[PDB]
Amino acid sequence: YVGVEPDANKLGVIAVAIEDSGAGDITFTFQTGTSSPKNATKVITLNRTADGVWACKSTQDPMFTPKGCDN
Amino acid sequence: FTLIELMIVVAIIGILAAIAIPQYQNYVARSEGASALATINPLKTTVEESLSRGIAGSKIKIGTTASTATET
Repeated sequence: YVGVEPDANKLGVIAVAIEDSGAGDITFTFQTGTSSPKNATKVITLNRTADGVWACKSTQDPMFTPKGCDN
Repeated sequence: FTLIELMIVVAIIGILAAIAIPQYQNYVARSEGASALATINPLKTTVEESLSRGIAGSKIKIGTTASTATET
């Protein structure tokens, strides 16, 4: 267990879904009512392939997307 | 009482009148506009802060009701 609650960050919940093959993603979905309207219902995904390659994908606006995460 | 006494009084009454009264409604209108702007200006802070904290725009109302965690 990662040691934190899904709602530890009030901005949104965190979901960890890793398959047995090693492929999976870690998502942070901003929740309406606790996040700014621009970032509401947006997802930041840390996708991991079965080969162990980590990539960051974000559905936010390109201006608001943090560095190192593709949009 | 003499007629010269009363005529001097009448003349001074006329002189004390005729004092030009300048326009004054412009001052009142400008003060009203300034008061309205100063009244609604701080409401920008409330709306921006509530939107920053995630409160829905439809939940930002006007009134003295105690604001909750979801309503402002």
